[PDB]
Amino acid sequence: MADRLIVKGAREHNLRSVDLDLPRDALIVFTGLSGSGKSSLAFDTIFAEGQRRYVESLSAYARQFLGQMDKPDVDFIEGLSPAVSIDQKSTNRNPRSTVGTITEVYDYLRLLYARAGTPHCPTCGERVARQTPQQIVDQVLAMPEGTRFLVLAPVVRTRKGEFADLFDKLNAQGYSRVRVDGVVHPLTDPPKLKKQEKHDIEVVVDRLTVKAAAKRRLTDSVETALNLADGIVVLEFVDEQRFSEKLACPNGHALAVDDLEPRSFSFNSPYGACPECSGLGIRVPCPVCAGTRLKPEILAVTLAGESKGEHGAKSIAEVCELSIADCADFLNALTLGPREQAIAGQVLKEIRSRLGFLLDVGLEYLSLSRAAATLSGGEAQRIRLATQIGSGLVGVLYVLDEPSIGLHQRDNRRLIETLTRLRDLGNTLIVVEHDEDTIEHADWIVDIGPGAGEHGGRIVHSGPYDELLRNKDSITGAYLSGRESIEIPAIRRSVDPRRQLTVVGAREHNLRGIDVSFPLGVLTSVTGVSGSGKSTLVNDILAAVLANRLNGARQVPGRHTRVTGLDYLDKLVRVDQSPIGRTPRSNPATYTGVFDKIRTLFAATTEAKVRGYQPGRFSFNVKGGRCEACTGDGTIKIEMNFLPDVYVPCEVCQGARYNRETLEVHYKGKTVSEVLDMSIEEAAEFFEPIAGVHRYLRTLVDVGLGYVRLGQPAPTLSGGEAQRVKLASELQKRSTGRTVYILDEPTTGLHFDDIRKLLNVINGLVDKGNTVIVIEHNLDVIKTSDWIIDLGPEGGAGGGTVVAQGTPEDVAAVPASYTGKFLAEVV
Amino acid sequence: MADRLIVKGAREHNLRSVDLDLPRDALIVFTGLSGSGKSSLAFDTIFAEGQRRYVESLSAYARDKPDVDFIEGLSPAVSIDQKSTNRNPRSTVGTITEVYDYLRLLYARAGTPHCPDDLEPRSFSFNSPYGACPECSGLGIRKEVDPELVVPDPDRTLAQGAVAPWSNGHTAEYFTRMMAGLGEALGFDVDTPWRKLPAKARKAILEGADEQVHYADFEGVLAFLQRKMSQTESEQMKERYEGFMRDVPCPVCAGTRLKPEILAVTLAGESKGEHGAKSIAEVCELSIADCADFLNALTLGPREQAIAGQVLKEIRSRLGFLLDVGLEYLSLSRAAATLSGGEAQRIRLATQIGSGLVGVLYVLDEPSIGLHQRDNRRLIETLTRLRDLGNTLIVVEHDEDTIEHADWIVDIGPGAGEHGGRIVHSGPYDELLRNKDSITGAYLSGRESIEIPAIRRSVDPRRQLTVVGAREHNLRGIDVSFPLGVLTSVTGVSGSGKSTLVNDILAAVLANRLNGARQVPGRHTRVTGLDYLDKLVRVDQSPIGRTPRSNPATYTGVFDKIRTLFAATTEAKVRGYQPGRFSFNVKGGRCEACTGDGTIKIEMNFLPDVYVPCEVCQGARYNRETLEVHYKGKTVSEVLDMSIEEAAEFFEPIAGVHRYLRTLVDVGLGYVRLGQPAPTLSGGEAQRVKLASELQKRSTGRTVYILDEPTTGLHFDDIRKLLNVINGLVDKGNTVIVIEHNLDVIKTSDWIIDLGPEGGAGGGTVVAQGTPEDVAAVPASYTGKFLAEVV
DNA sequence: ACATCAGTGATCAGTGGTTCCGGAACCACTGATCACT
DNA sequence: TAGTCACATCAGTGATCAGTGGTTCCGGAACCACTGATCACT
Ligand SMILES: Nc1ncnc2c1ncn2[C@@H]1O[C@H](COP(=O)(O)OP(=O)(O)O)[C@@H](O)[C@H]1O
Ligand SMILES: Nc1ncnc2c1ncn2[C@@H]1O[C@H](COP(=O)(O)OP(=O)(O)O)[C@@H](O)[C@H]1O
Ligand SMILES: [Zn+2]
Ligand SMILES: [Zn+2]
Ligand SMILES: [Zn+2]
Ligand SMILES: [Zn+2]
Ligand SMILES: [Zn+2]
Repeated sequence: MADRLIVKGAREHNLRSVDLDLPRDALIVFTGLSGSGKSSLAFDTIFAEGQRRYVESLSAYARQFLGQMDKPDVDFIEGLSPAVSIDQKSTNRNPRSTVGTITEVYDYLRLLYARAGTPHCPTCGERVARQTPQQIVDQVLAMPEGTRFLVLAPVVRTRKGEFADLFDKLNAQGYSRVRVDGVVHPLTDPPKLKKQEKHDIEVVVDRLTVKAAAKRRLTDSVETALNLADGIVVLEFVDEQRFSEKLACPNGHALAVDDLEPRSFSFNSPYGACPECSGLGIRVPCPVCAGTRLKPEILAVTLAGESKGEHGAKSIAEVCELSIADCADFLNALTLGPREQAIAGQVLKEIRSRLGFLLDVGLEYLSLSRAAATLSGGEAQRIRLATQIGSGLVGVLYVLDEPSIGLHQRDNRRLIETLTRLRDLGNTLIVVEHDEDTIEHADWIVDIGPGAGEHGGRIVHSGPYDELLRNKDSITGAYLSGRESIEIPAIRRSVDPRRQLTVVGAREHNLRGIDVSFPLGVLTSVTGVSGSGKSTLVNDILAAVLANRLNGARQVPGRHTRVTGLDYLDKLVRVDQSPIGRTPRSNPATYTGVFDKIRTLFAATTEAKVRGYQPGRFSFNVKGGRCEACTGDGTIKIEMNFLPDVYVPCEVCQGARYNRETLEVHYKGKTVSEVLDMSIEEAAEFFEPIAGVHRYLRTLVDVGLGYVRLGQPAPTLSGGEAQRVKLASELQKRSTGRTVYILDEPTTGLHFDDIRKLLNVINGLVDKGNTVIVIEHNLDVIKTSDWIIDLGPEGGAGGGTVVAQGTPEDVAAVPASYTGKFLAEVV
Repeated sequence: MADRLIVKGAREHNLRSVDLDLPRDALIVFTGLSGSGKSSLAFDTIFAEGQRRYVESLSAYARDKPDVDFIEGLSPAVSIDQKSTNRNPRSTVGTITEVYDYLRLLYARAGTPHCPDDLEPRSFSFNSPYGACPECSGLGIRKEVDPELVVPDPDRTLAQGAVAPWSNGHTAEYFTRMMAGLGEALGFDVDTPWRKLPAKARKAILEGADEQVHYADFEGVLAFLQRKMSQTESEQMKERYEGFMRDVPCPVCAGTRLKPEILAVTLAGESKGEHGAKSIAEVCELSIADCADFLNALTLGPREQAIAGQVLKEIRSRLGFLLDVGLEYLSLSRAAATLSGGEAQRIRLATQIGSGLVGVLYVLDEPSIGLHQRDNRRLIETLTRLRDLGNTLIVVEHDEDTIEHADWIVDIGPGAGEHGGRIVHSGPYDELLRNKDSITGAYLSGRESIEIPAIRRSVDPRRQLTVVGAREHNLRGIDVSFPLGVLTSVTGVSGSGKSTLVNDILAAVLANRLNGARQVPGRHTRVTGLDYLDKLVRVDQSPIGRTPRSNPATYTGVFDKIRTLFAATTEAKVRGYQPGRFSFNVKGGRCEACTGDGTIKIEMNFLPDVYVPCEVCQGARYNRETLEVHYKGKTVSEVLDMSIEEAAEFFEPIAGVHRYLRTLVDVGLGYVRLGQPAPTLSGGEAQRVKLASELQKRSTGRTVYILDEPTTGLHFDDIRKLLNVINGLVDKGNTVIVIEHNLDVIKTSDWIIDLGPEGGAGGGTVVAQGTPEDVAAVPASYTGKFLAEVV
């Protein structure tokens, strides 16, 4: 029938026509190593194929995307369904759109602020309402019964001019009544008029007081005035009342919002955009934002009536500041009106379903106004997880990245249950996740890339994960199932009371002003369920202050009082998964610092001696070293008439960003193109006489960059490998023990073996007399560190405090943190 | 394991809170009536919600309100309908179906550089210029410019301007200033009429000049037209500006779009066919059928056949799917410029069955449109195999063959109009047989049926139309007879070119000679018999009105009659205001709260609006001021309210309104609300409206009606009502000729002209004609064979 | 007792964006009037 | 085979306007100045 999915012919990088058939509508995992090929095998190729198939079948634009995107690197793919990529691929990074808009609830914010918010004009606080003639005619009831008035049709309001001809025309129609400059005369015998003299021409139409059931004559003259007077009349207390119709404000005033319309409060749209920031929120905030990312008129004046929950009186910015939980609980129960209930029931249902899935993932501490940059990858990953589990399309295919980033252990287990829900839905699941518990908890597991780099990409194991245990060759299989594992260091480097960096007064956001101490020169790790605070505790305060002081920057100090520890460190250098550089001038080889070295060595070639090639001339940055047509990229770009772009290798450059003149020099029997393209593995093997570069390259190989090549582009390598090369380079940069620095979650996409390799690397960094604090939720980071601090019992409400600051074994003994609980479980 | 798809609470128009389950990994058919909601459910709600689901699951890009409580057992929905098609011909059929790409891979595996290797699928893809001819870059037609179209009237001064961008608005004044700059730069006078201008001066005008001239540099209307589509937003503007680009295929490869030298050298080794030197220019020109035939047999050497065999099998399978579709006679070089709705439906069906996605939903429409019955039989086999791929197939098709061949059937809209939109059957269709309330089942069981008329309107050879010398394309100068004064009908196999004959030759000539049309007559030496006719009328499924502004009253013209009727009230007299006052599209009487539209409408792009009665209206779509008149005890709102049949039983002693309502009652679809928006009326309903309107024009029958295949939009009973309409017309003297794949319709038509010995270019001549029985006795038509096995 | 690789740093020597410019006028489609007869 | 006879209007019929739908369209190089190396020195 339809119960299995087959892929055949995965031939790319280390993948060698790798193939596999699996049971559709089950839970399946993809394991292996870093760079083992699973990344592209699952995301780049299989997801590309499925999405391309569905978009071509349906009418997505031209049914296409990237012109078939990648060519099919599978001899045959069968039994498929439209793939769904649950990945950290991308999000909404627009500064105009904050997480409030990204959460598909800015529309609902505007919906509520339209009518629930104060529907009143800013100028006079009068309920914004539009012009109507029916109210004009019905206003006769408002004016007391029997009170004299006049049927005054303002035909020509205040427009002065000698208009005896107009008098004659009005007679030609036939009314016999008129009033000019507020004085009545008969059209039969009107007064004289001059252009200089002001003439307020409101023609009397009929003789009437407030009578009973006089609507016949009333309407007769009244719609007449609504045309002649053009919509306006007055019933004065001639014995006051004005029978006028005005749009927007009833009094003809301007409005912050022209009416009760949600888009009026959309600064991403020009409705709410400031004159001086255009929705960006900057000029230093623009003078008309002052913290609120909205126009001051459209901040609260026309929308202060949001009676959400209790005491509800909110500005658009106020709801923005309402955290996830704050706004969700506010909207859980609120009384704004029956029509509002009818037209916002869908609003409540969408929001509550979204929040239920958000809790199913365990994500509330983020705020509606919280900067989208706070997305930790795992955050947006969980956003999409909730979206797709709520979608409920049964049988759809779903390929998962690793969402554990920014998550706790048993929280991740509960999320694993969340996905097993989708498995039970009949949906097909292919997984990728370093969490062990995720492993051993799937209907099927396929381990790949027996070797990590280009050398290994085959499916070393393919079974119920039992064949992973039976598959000893799978190094990751051995690491996970227990054939081998990382080890706890015998010695936890003792505290250093003298040189200790201690933050005091840290109350930024969730933080409760607690003070946190950290020894310097000995390894340390920080723990806490995501949302606890450590992230901004360091970034916004510790790292921010230390960096802008030691290096004289202007970073945000954060909410803190003081930070001791500066005197013990020569400087701070924040280092994280970031790349080396987006520009073409930034490439592995060039930006690793070996650029000038290779340039000089190539100048030292025998040919370069008989050629006089300057080292800077061996740079593509200068024109001499590069092909000017390529501008330093060694390729030809080809765009044509409304057709996709193509690229070709440049011939003079030979694809090396170095014209043939530069490439002719063949340092050590190798041109610049060669000494770029060869792998980092053979680079460490090579340059043996060159002490510095050889040490750098072998350090890179130890970090595990052998299969990568020095000549690769910067974009071609992941941020994890970028930090790998950065740590390898800084390894030989005279640490002196005082370069105590900071680090983020490094466990991203690392197999246990390379995890332990980097563990040894950081052990060396610590033995250098230094400490690079690490923000890692993982267990082994703590189990190997020698000082540990947990941000309160749990995240958010738990966070902003400390439960065990001291030794890793101290926190292990401490059960106040689940981190210490799992430590007690294992060491 | 949940293997069934359930819908819960579909509410729209006559359809209301529809709940039902279907078996997944099965095949589903739909039945009912026009406007009955069967189509609205199958596509307008089911696939509507499915596409909503996949846009909320659009994992790429930035990711309406289906009026349904819930859905369960869902799968991604695929739309397959005569409507779901586009007008982009550049992507020829081969490229669109991707057949081309796998042939390119085959030829890549067929490395044969010939005496004067180098074979990858990219090098064969004329779509992009690795292989595409150097001159045209694989473009079907050279984008030249027509001097006559650019300048229709040379007598006018160049300053006055002939091209559209030179005429309207401040934009036109800018364009005229740039043209004056071009004149003062190049050296052509700006005010000299093209007639008085030198020919080289006109060519320089149309090619512009270099340099920037006020400043703005222009190089004639060659590339600004190409930029206009990019600049403009709506597709209408770009289509307007693309219409008049001369199409002159490049002679260097003469339509065989690829480098003529490369196709002969790099890949002449292809022995695809009679062991001939199959160049890929030839491959491109090869029709679907012929190209498949020579792709079946070909020797390229042991290595090449070994490394290309799998792609050949893939080609055979997908082209077998296309053959079951029946568009094998269509040629690969064919584009979609003249593509038909049924042809596009077939194209999508073949492409998305070749894609071979298992466990994916498909909503489908009438496959029989522009398809022979045996062809649709093999197509039903194709769809049954598609179902064997574990694919759900929601379908709507009146044709019985598709019916009674699905794992499940659902009949909807027991009534057709607003009254009926609910579910009258859902099951294995055996309980459809049990379900006697199903009108489709009643027709199936013979409760209602149609056949030949008791007598065929006698054909007079004297008063006959004739089409001699019609050779346009598939045609070969055939002289064809058409009885006049009676109902003849054009018939034959699908794609047989009889349509093109009609539209380009028959209809074209008749319209330009009688109705004053100025369209191209194709290629015909002459036509005769116009002396027996006065003015033709070509009618099809097109909707009568695309806006709610127009309504049954406005179209029928009875609207002003009823307005005057209301003016006849004594209250109307005393108020002293015109029938236009009583109108609903009139400024004065239209309440500003709705512009007299009844409910109040305001909405943004994201989600649809909701109807809300207005204080003035309460659904009255009027103003009480006007409604105060109650002519014959009825307000204007009430009069516009009661639908056609109730109005018909009303207005009895009146005359013109009586004729209108009698026409509509005879039509029998009077259920339609008098104020029912034209947009809320199906194409078949609009067709019935059009035939009713023409039924009230006293043409004496001298006129002749030509018609498309109208099965769509008309149920069996709707077709019977239309048959009665045409019967009355022809008894009034009218002539008729209809393209139609329905045996009953043609057997009812008193004469048949069946053209086409073979589909496509194999047709182009009368294979038989005469009474339906006469044409049947001649098996030269397959439709004739069918009219023979019947009767 | 150097080391040719070290070691970064503000300016200076290449990059880095951003765009105005708000609309009615004008013209094509069909309705209705508007005769008109 | 002949001059007077005198008791308006449905329904075309479309022109023709005269409203509605939509048009549409340009100039881009400048302007604001901002931003990653390279010797320099240590
Ligand atoms: N931009 C911000 N706006 C508001 N609150 C923030 C912001 N950044 C951080 N926070 C606060 O810091 C906490 C972040 O916790 P986090 O450090 O991610 O947990 P962990 O310490 O487990 O990594 C949240 O509780 C939040 O209230
Ligand atoms: N101008 C034209 N462009 C393309 N094809 C044409 C043209 N004129 C005639 N034909 C031919 O006429 C055929 C059209 O078939 P058609 O008449 O729609 O089928 P049927 O005979 O069933 O109505 C095409 O197959 C084509 O060979
Ligand atoms: Zn006001
Ligand atoms: Zn602002
Ligand atoms: Zn180059
Ligand atoms: Zn060509
Ligand atoms: Zn209204």
